[PDB]
Amino acid sequence: MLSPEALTTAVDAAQQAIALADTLDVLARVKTEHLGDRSPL
RNA sequence: GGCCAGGUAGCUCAGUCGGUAUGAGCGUCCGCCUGAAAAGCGGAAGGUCGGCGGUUCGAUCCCGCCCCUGG
Repeated sequence: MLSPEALTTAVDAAQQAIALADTLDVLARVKTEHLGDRSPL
C-alpha cells in the first residue's frame, strides 16, 4: 500500500480535484477529501 | 531574581515525552422524522495544540528567547 507508484496516484487525484475546484466552497470540500484527517494521504 | 504550574475545536475543559488530538460535553451541518421544528437515532464539518527558531524522512510531544495567567 505504501508503494511510491500507488503513492503518486494519490497526489494525482488530489491536484486534479484541486484544479477542478471552481468555487471556494468546493475547495473546502476538496481539501477535506484529499488533505483532511480521513484523506488517503 | 532565578525556578514552577497553565495557553488545546465556536464555548467550558481533558489528553498525549515523534507517524490518529479515533478528544469529551455543548455549539454548527445533513439524513430519518415534522405542516415547519426539537428531542431521539444515524452520518459529517471545523483545531496550523501560545508566537519565533533548533533537531528529525516526519515534532502539540525534545532544546533556546519572548508574548500572558495565578503561583
